[PDB]
Amino acid sequence: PPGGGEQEPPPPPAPQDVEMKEEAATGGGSTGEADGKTAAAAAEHSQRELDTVTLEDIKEHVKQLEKAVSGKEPRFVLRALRMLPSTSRRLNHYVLYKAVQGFFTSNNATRDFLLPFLEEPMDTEADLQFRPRTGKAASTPLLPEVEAYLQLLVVIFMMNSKRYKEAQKISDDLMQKISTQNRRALDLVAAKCYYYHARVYEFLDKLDVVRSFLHARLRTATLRHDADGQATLLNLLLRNYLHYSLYDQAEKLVSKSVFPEQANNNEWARYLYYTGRIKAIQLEYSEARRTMTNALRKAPQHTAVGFKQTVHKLLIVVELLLGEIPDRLQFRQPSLKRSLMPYFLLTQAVRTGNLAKFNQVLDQFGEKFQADGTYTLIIRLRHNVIKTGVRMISLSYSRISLADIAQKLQLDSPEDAEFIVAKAIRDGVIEASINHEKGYVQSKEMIDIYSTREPQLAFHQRISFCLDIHNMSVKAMRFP
Amino acid sequence: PKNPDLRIAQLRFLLSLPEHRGDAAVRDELMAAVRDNNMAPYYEALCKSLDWQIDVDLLNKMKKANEDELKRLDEELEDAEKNLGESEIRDAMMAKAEYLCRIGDKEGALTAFRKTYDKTVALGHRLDIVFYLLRIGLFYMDNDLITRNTEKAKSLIEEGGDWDRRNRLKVYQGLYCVAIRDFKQAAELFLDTVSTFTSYELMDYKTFVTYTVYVSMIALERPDLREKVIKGAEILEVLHSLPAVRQYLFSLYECRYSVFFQSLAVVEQEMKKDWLFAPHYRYYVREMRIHAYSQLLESYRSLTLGYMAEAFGVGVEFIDQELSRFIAAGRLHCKIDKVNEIVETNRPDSKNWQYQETIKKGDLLLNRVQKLSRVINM
Amino acid sequence: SQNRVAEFHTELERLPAKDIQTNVYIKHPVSLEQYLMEGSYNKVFLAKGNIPAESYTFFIDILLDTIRDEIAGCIEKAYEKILFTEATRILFFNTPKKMTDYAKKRGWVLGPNNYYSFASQQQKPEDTTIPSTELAKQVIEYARQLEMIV
Amino acid sequence: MSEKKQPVDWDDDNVEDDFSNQLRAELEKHGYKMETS
Amino acid sequence: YLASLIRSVVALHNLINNKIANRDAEKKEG
Repeated sequence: PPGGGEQEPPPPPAPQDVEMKEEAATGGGSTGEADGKTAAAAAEHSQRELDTVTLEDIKEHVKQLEKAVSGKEPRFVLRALRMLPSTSRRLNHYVLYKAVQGFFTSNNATRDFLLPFLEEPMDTEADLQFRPRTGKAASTPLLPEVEAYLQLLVVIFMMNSKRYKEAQKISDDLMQKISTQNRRALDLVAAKCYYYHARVYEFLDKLDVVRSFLHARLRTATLRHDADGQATLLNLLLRNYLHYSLYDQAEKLVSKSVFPEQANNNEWARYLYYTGRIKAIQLEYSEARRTMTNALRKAPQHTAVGFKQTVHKLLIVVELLLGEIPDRLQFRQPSLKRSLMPYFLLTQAVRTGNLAKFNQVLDQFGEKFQADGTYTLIIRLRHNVIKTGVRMISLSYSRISLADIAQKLQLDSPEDAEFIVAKAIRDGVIEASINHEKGYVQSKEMIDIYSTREPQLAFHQRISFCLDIHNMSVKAMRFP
Repeated sequence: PKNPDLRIAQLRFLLSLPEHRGDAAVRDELMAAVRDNNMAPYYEALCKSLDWQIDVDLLNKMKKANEDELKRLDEELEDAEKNLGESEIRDAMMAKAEYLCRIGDKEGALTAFRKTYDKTVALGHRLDIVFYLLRIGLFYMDNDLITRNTEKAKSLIEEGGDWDRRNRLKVYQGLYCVAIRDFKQAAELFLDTVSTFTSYELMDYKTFVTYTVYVSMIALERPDLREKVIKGAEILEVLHSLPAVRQYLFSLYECRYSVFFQSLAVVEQEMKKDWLFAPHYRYYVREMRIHAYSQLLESYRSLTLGYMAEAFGVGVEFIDQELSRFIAAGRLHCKIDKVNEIVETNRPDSKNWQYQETIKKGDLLLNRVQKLSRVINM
Repeated sequence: SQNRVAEFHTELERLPAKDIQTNVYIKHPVSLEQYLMEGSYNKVFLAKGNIPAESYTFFIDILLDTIRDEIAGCIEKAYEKILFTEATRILFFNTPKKMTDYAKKRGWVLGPNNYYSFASQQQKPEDTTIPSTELAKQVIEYARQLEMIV
Repeated sequence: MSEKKQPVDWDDDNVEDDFSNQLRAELEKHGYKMETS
Repeated sequence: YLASLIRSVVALHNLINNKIANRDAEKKEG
């Protein structure tokens, strides 16, 4: 009594009001922007969906007793919304269900009444006009049954409900809604379904069936137009291609669909991370590092989002092969716990010439390296150490006898030194030249001058940028 | 002083890292411990140091006698005198808290000061209490404590009473010197040399001058170094008594490099034995060596390393290896040769320098306007 | 052997443990790849005579030939004159049996020790100061986007 | 935003750039370099 | 590089003010 009766008053008040008014305002705005301003892409619909994704999902995992959030289904289960009294009475029913739940015990679902709270919800003269509301209130029950964090008696229901919602949205878009483009929401739905499939493929077989379904799903897109649809499906599919079945790489290399220019910024980071991974695994290193750094600064601004850790654990190896990382710059407070234990010991061994310590660290942390799915290091990093030494020699000296590098890089012979330096110059790490006569290695000509035709080539790019920005800005000014 | 002696802190450091040096310092460290009956700290140190000697009984009984005498005095005062604020009870518990700081651990003393700070209304007493907190925090290098109370003093109080504040323009810098960061700050605020409390303000004058010289030679080399330190008769007075330091300065200024390295070896050796400076000895030696190398490399454009082999020290291969190490790291702005031993210096023309600066400052700003425009507009 | 090194590693992802600890058959080709990633070459010819499976020489001969021709290509020489004895040191084996083959198409001479032939020197020839036709285009374009917005 | 990537598994001296153990301090190296010549 | 830039920053400033004012005038009537 002291823990259940006394803690009952505090809980009931907040979910009774704040969540209900939240979904009320969101539905009102959705109805307003679907009725007027058919170009309703720019609205609070996306902000509402993001807030529901961020805030409402985490506030609860259990079935929300005392009819606070489980009661919404028995509220909207009978909705007509044909004329003014029908919509008014459906809102009144919502209010009355909230009042009853705050006064007495309202309708409860015992892990099996959600289908009647879902079948009857689409029954009782339900309104198609709020198709987005149907989708939202059908997907929200997924996350509770998904984020129940139990994975018992809810994953199967999750899969069935997901299939129901997918079928509903496919039949809805079969009519090709006019001046509405519900896809702006559908995408999230799609992602959500993939979620449970992963959960399904975490509780059962992988997402190959999902793979076929989503090939069909992007095929039904890309035809009319694209509105944030394909931009999600592509990275979902190449996520599954690389999801513990990553051994498949050959194909996606021929995924030649253009990636849409105007996309949600958060997704561009996923796209560039996966492009970097695929580029680096097949041994191209010039483009990989630059595009991955472009990815990192694209959308990192958050309090420890989490995958920045992984991109760092990749950019360190992918640029270890070519030079030096900021040795102490990036080991700060978030990543410090992980990155430091293996990667720091590595780069420290790499700058030094200690092969035995390299083997020691490899033996110690190979399990962690394989767990991260980045075991390329032994494959190439162990046998490409001498490249760094050649780079250093390039930076310091400008005229040296190749008979000296052998004692400087412990090669013990001049001829194989000639071979390795020639290979390095052909690879383009250094542009020196060799006198094949008397053990003479010379640098290229001095830097000619920094103001002949190489500068203005950059200022042209910057003008293109600046004038483009000004035009983009001036166009979309004051719609009404 | 409020703290019994920062000297004792220096001593404990001088005895901690070297076990071999557990002979000379302890000889008077034990005397300083037994005197004043500041017993509470040394027990653990004695667990770390030499084993034990039976004196805890008498030290405990005398500390307890003083404790109870002071407590009875203060309670009788609070029962007979009924004034608050800056009244007699306040100073009685000042005596108690000061005795705790002098003798015991920091927790009880700091709690006493916490319970007495709200009692005051006079700003001078608040400044005195924050000074007590600064001294006790700097005694054990409790970083967050001093970071909080320095801001407390410098913001909440420093708008009324003045000139009793120059006692603090030398403590900001004690902190900025114990941590490697910002030698520039300490150099530019140890600029004043009218020090006040000779030993109540921690270290003695002469040590203060050696510290200002030591830091200053880094933050500014020959951008009017002379008009600040060479023309400073006030420090020329005291360094006239110390030959080593004046030899060091005038060896670097007059371009006499061999004696300069001798002196720097001496300075590095003695800086090893310190408390505030010991962590950064090895950032000093390296950032001085490189300054001298670039100072001589200027005024030449094609030098022969056989010339530095003598005009700067000895050991052709030695300067070879050092030049290699420093050039690779992006410093000692030049290039090298090996077949005929001719170090050639390259230096960007002004125009190239300005072009290189703009090419990055601009695109950095462009990236920020890019992100701004992307967040706005949906 | 057929110099598809790019598609080599991308097939090596599938094998989690049999490629290192045991199973000599997979061990051999990755080891040879590692040997040929460093400038080490003589070790390849030294270790050629150890194959765990059957002869498989039908590919090892082609691999040796491709390595030879790649190493030759790396020694790209602008100067038409190089001492042929330097090539003789390289693993070209017979003094004129294959020297004639390179001589027919490649430059230098076949074991002369004073090579004479066409040169591979390259000069930028960027003396021309006239990108005027296109640079004028660019400038007019800037004027184009300073206007025509109303 | 949550990416389902399961991220969750001393001195304020700032950046230390690159320091490598030399063992011998400058005083030792130069002190005995001079002895040779 | 020094005349285009201060021609874009002005345009962003004007856009920010416009969106602020238009949305404010919208919610004021709602």
